Amino acid sequence: MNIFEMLRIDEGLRLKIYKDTEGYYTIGIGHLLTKSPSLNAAKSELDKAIGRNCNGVITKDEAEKLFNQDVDAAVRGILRNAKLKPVYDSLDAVRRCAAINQVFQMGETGVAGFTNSLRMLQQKRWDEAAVNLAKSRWYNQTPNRAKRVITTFRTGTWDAYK
Ligand SMILES: N#CCNc1ccccc1
Repeated sequence: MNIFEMLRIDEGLRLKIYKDTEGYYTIGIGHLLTKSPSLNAAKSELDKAIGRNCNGVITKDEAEKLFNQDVDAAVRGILRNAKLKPVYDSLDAVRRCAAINQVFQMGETGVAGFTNSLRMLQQKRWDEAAVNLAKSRWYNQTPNRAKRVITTFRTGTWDAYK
């Protein structure tokens, strides 16, 4: 297991434009296209991202290319964030994957506001952090995925990803 395999499990792979859990146009391995309700706007974003006229469909290679860009950008963002970086750097590699996963799903701003969870994680108070992480819209809206990510934070193992 690694961050790519983990997010591939949590996000799936779809080659045609679909709506994510929040109802937003998305493609590939959880690549958000736009929050606009206009499918044409999503198609425009897709074509811009891939560099050709896709008419709403991409290849597996293209999906994987976006995925690599998205994972890379998620990490680089964490490292640029004054609140997230010290916590991320305090973690072991497995828990770092859980951090990347959450930012990939939620975006960096939302996570940066998890002030109490962040403090507990930096303190390595793992059970307490796990309890705090679940007191969230995140957990309530996507509980099965959040449970996997939280178990990863709690244990520093890949047990939740079989
Ligand atoms: N809070 C929380 C868990 N997620 C996270 C995300 C980025 C850095 C450190 C932790």
